Amino acid sequence: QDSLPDTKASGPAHSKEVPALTAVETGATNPLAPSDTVQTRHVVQRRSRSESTIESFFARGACVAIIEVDNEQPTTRAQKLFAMWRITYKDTVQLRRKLEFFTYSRFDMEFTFVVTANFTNANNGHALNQVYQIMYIPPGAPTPKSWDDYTWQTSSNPSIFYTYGAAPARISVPYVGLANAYSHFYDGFAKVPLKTDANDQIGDSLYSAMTVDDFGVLAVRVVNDHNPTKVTSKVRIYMKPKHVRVWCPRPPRAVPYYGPGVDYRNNLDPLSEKGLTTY
Amino acid sequence: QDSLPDTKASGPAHSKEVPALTAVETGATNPLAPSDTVQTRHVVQRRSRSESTIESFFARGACVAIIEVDNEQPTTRAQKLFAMWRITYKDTVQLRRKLEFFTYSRFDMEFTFVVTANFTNANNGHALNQVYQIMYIPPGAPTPKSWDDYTWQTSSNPSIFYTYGAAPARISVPYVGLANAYSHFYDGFAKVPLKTDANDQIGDSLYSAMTVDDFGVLAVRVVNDHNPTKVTSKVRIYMKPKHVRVWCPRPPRAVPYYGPGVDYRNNLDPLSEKGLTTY
Amino acid sequence: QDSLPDTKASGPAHSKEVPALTAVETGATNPLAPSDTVQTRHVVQRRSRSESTI
Amino acid sequence: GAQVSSQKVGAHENSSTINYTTINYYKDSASNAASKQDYSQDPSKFTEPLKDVLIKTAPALN
Amino acid sequence: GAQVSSQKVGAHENSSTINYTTINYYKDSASNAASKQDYSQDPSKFTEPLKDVLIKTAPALN
Amino acid sequence: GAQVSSQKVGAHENSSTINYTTINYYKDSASNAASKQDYSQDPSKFTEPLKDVLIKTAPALN
Amino acid sequence: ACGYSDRVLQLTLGNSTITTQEAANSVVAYGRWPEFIRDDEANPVDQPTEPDVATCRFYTLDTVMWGKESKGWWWKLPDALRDMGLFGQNMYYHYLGRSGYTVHVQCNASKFHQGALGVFAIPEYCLAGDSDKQRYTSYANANPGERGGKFYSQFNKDNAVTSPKREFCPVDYLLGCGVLLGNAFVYPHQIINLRTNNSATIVLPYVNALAIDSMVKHNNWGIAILPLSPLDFAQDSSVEIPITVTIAPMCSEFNGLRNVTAPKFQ
Amino acid sequence: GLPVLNTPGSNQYLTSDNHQSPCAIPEFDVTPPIDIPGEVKNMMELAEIDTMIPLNLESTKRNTMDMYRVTLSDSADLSQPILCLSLSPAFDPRLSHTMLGEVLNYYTHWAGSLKFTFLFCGSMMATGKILVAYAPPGAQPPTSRKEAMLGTHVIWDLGLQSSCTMVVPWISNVTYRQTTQDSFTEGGYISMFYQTRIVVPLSTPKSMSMLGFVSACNDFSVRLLRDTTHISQSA
Amino acid sequence: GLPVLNTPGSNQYLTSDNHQSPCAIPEFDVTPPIDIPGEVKNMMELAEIDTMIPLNLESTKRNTMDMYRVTLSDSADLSQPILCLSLSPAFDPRLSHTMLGEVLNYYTHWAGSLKFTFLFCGSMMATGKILVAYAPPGAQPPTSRKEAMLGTHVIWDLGLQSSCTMVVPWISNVTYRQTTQDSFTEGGYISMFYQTRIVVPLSTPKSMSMLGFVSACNDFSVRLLRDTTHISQSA
Amino acid sequence: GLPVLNTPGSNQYLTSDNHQSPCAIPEFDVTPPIDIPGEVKNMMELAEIDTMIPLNLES
Amino acid sequence: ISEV
Amino acid sequence: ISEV
Amino acid sequence: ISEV
Ligand SMILES: CCOC(=O)c1ccc(OCCCCC2CCN(c3ccc(C)nn3)CC2)cc1
Ligand SMILES: CCOC(=O)c1ccc(OCCCCC2CCN(c3ccc(C)nn3)CC2)cc1
Ligand SMILES: *C(=O)CCCCCCCCCCCCC
Ligand SMILES: *C(=O)CCCCCCCCCCCCC
Ligand SMILES: *C(=O)CCCCCCCCCCCCC
Repeated sequence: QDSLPDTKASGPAHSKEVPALTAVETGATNPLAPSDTVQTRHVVQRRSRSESTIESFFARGACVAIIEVDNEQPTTRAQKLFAMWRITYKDTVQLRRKLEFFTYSRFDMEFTFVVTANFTNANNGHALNQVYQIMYIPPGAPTPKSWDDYTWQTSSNPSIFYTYGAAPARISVPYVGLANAYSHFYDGFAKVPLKTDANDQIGDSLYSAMTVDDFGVLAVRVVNDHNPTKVTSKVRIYMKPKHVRVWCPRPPRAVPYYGPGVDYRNNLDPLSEKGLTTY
Repeated sequence: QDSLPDTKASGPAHSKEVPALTAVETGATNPLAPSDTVQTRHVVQRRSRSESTIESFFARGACVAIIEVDNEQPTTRAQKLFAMWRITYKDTVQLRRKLEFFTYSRFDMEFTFVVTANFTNANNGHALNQVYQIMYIPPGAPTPKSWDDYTWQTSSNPSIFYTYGAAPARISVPYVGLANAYSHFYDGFAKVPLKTDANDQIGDSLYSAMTVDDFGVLAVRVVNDHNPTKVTSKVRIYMKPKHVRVWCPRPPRAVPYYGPGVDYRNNLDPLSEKGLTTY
Repeated sequence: QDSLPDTKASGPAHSKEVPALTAVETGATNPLAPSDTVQTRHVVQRRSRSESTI
Repeated sequence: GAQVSSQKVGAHENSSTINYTTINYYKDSASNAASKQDYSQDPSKFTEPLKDVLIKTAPALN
Repeated sequence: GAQVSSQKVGAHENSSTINYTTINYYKDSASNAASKQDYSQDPSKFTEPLKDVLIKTAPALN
Repeated sequence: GAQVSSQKVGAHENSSTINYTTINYYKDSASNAASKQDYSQDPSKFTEPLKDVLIKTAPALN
Repeated sequence: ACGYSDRVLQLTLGNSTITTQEAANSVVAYGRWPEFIRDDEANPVDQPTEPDVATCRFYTLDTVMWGKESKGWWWKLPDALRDMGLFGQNMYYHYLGRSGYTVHVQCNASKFHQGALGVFAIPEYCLAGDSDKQRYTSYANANPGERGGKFYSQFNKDNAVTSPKREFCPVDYLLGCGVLLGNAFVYPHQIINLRTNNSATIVLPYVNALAIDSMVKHNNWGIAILPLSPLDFAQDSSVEIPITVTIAPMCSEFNGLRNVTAPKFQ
Repeated sequence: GLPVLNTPGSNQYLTSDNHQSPCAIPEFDVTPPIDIPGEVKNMMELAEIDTMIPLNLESTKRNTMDMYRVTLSDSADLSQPILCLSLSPAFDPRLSHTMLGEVLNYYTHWAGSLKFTFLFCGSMMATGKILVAYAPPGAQPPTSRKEAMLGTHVIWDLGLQSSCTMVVPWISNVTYRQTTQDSFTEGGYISMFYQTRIVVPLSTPKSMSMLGFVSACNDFSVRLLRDTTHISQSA
Repeated sequence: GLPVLNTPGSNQYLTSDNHQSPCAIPEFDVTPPIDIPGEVKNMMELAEIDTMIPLNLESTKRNTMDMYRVTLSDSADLSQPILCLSLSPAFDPRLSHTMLGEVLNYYTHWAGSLKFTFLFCGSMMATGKILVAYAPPGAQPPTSRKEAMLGTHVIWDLGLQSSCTMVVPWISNVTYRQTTQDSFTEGGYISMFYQTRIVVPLSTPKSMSMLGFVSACNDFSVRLLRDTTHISQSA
Repeated sequence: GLPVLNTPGSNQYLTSDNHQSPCAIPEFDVTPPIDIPGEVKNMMELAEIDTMIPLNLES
Repeated sequence: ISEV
Repeated sequence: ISEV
Repeated sequence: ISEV
């Protein structure tokens, strides 16, 4: 059982006990039930809060990134033969808002990858099935300059080899934070300006930002040598927090996000017009 | 439990015991802890060395080879209708450097094969799905001269038949060394020049090299008869050492590799410029 | 266990027993071991014929 | 290593307690599914952080 | 032939010891996965190869 | 019907007897895999087919 | 008790005894003393030869001089001992030979001299070569015998393609092998720092991927001596002091006897 | 090879599923938890915390600090309502952005009792009696105190205890109402009237603010998780 | 045919996985192990071995034997630092290529105490007192002995025991620092000063080398395996 | 439907493998063995039989 | 088994 | 089972 | 089983 408390039968009152009166100045919410202010019957309650538990609230795979990668003739100008994405829940808004009801969190993370592709041009022959390499590059590790250079050797970095058309790829990541919990909010700086500094840029930092690389990047490429005809592909990344714990509740975001911090820019008017005495 | 030792609470000292002084000439590293030189508090330690165990350090599939094989009309000039690769961890640098922290090793080996293909030319019709044959030819066994000659009959040699588009192929190999451990380094020769030899080539040998064929070759071919249009394929081989044991630690490679031995050629300048009294 | 027989330690000999001499005419292969003709040490043998079974 | 638990049965077929079985296949707990058997708690640390917590029928301020 | 071991649980779900199950499918041990249950050892053969190993509070050379 | 046997462990992981499990899925034994647990025998029927088998230290012909 | 010390040692093997009044304790490589091949690790089946006192005694090699420009010296084992008395004869008369070693490096000076020798015992000390040609150092060049070889401050590539020298070019800060010298301390070692000690004493076990091997084809241990800190004295800009290496085989055993191996060192 | 047969659903991906998958960083040494203050086990805990209602969403007052302030006055027209509001916790503009309204907007269905608490922010010399009420759905939404009296109500007397709480009891036909607007699952009407009037002495402000708060009772629950309309994102 | 349903992740290949697979050489007679000296069970063992620091990376000294030699002198300017260094074990050029720096460069995160050991390679007639120090991050990096004295430090007296060990205690805000450079996870500053000065007699060299060594204490650990930047490969 | 996940190696064919497969001729009445003389259990038995060496391979 |  |  |  996990059902909510039953309603007690409550009758008329004429007393010095006054549950209906209080003083919110104290910081407290008045703990009242229907039977404190109206006559109630006995109700055997069967409803439960099973679906609003922290795990149940976040137990859903959310889209956090759309990485685009091309497979085509390596010409000689800025191309997309490989791509890189900094791992984050902040390029999207929906999961970001959910996680931000709380100041701190701690959880394991499940990543699922949906890969779609298509022919870019009207026609030059076709393409044999593609295998994709999704490589995780943790901070410090050599990042690729070329779609087939030595870093893709991946001897120590974890890589996924996904075959197009196969069931979407899936892996799990442990809790990997440098702290005891993930900070969804950090009121501070990574550096402090000191009176003895040479230029006053030595100590300059972004407000709220912590480490420069956060958690590293996912480097994505098509392992296939190019067909004559170009194939364009998109890798959609779905993120789900599992085995979740959260601390210190916060008011939800009420105005549109403006970048990785708490900054607002416009549409600062969230509430509609409604007359004071209008239902 | 596998956590590291706790920090002991340590207070002030005025004694004839001097942990801070030593003599490195002995060959020994001074076994000191923070509490031997500064006042410490009690810390219940929960950190562990789980991820830096020998198995965990090598527990990753590393790219050791890219074998290219063509499927096309058998014309009459040097082609790629089949290919051969000498099994080694030395055509690549990343895993080679990791294995070489140690002089000797002993392990089982897991091989995973990623196969990708593409159309070589603008267009002549298309190609039905290809099956690949990866055959192991141990030293002594007949090597193929032709993509479909009798050796591919593979009656005793182990072969893998891989279907394009299927999950990447995977097999395991036992510890197969002629010795009790694999030698990552061999300071010797396979032959000795004797005073009574006819030419002084009879006894000539490569320094550090042991057997001529080491562990044999992987012969790769497309089993399919050629389509009208050419299909080019690449087989990427990922190697993982499992059930690992290692002996006698070594300094890591500091300058670029120059072939299968310890020879260096250039970029012999690994270290940056930094001033003596600069942080 | 399926390992092959150990090598026995065998020392010098001056005897009327002659394992080294035989007569193949009989149809038989001479059942000799290294210790029948040379001095041998004790070897604990771990090798096996697992891969050459039918 | 099989783990067996009772399902909270919503719509009951016309056919009592029903169970489901779970087995972990991986050494790393991060790989595990979510148990979804989550215990709850009192809201008081949020709804009533008062040093002297008072009873609702008494005057809040005295 | 099932083998059952405890997981070292890192991030704990809001729901104690959790287990995982292993079964070997093949006769050749080379085919087996890695147990990753690895015991450690003292560094002394490297950090202290001295014939007379001395105690850190005493003079290294005497 | 599960059948459990010890593996002859070659390269030992840094982590004793390890086992593997077998189950036959088919009624016809021809469908079964190979046990590869094969007993050996004496070569004598080939190396020594003699009616009077003699001992190696004695004269072969007497 | 009585008056004993970390600095004063007597080593006795066979008819030879070494004394030292200024040692810095002594090292047993990897915590393992030399030992004979056990029956359950045995591979050649023939009864071994164990020459004992006739081979397991101290052989002193030719002295080298340490001066302000000395970049370093190296030796290989068993090679440095190939011509040493009955040890050498046993090595060349048998296909197989295993042996451990006690290495005693000697270098005294005065309380007013200065400098520090890094003494390193390296398992499988493969050295780098001369050329564009890889793994091309000749056997005769790879094996200097008692003489040993030297280190260089830099890589001079043997250019003469047409009639190649086929020699090693061991660069000092790269430990002659493509790695950084400062990490050579993960190998069994001692330092002869002249204000502290006259000598170094390292006990080496047989180390190999096999219980026994060919001593003529393969060296087991390399001895590298590099000046970590340069020799200096008073103000005399051209100081020179001797370094003497004395080595003893230990628990030596040989298998596979036949006619003598005569290698060609020309 | 165990004989298997692939059932429908095979190789699909459901956002709502619950399965195991390979760990990309094996044997990783995880940082242990510490006892951080303020842990939450259920979203419903947040909805039980009183948060202040934007009761005044008139043209110049909305999206301003004054949206939270209802003016009470000693010269107010006593016949008129002080405020009128629909019981639509996730949809009504005054309720939808409260912490309650926000949690409910991530769900499709709500059930349970609610409680409204009002705070008198006038001077201590100010006195008054106010009637606050709740009419279950089905009839004419109250325009007079006379009609409002007839439903669930509390007569609040202003005094040392500064605040009053009216509980809106769960009175519904369906077992769960919808979080969106819908006449089939409508919750009724909340209204406020002066029972007597605000009376002040001289040298005292004749006008003042009333602040209002909403929170869920312990019988309240929600179900069918969904995306909120309260956040979105441009191309 | 057992009814099965293919979950997401099916048919993928993860480099980090741990599974069984068919043996390509069945019933192979494996060579048994022998007891080889020098076995390693954990990479952290190698990081606990003292290795010599390239402390001197000046223009003509780097990539030379002299990069390991710091000159101490009886006529040195006593006000100046002998050496200054950042506590960045895997990133700082003097530390990154030591055996410690090398093992840490295959990992993303490090934690634990470190110990620095210095060797006096002067003549026996040479004497001196040296102050070696460690300043945890957050303030001005020390330029004077006066400032350095205030943090963690050891006053080393030269004498028969030739070497001195300063332990850098684990003093961090985060539970694990990064192996790359980052102000958020910075470790602080190591500096050295003369406490008195090197004093020699006549006929004695007035100048000499100091060698330095680094190793990890038994509380040190690393995590999140990664590829090193210390090796690479051309097309 | 038991939730399953296809690992690498799936659908490959290894010449060296050891697996079960359907019997194409079910319930077939197999001829019993008889005790034939000369049975071999290991190839090494054949290598232990003396065979004559072609010692003279001159032109 | 571990039936809860 | 039939564990041999 | 062999539960460790
Ligand atoms: C920047 C703000 O957001 C955060 O604070 C925040 C906090 C925690 C988050 O969790 C992600 C941390 C893990 C980072 C990566 C670790 C490994 N990953 C892998 C690894 C290998 C593969 C093949 N595929 N994915 C993918 C995720 C993500 C973001
Ligand atoms: C040359 C330097 O490197 C080594 O010393 C060294 C040491 C050990 C190594 O392990 C490989 C030894 C096994 C060789 C092969 C044995 C069988 N292999 C097979 C066999 C069959 C199939 C179908 N696919 N692969 C692939 C590997 C590889 C290299
Ligand atoms: C506890 O699990 C003992 C009972 C095991 C029953 C059979 C399990 C079959 C599935 C094996 C899982 C292997 C995962 C690597
Ligand atoms: C020990 O394993 C006895 C319990 C077996 C439980 C059922 C196992 C089902 C998987 C069979 C594996 C067959 C591998 C060839
Ligand atoms: C003996 O086998 C009893 C134990 C059975 C354990 C579960 C087996 C699951 C596999 C069923 C095989 C069905 C083959 C037609």
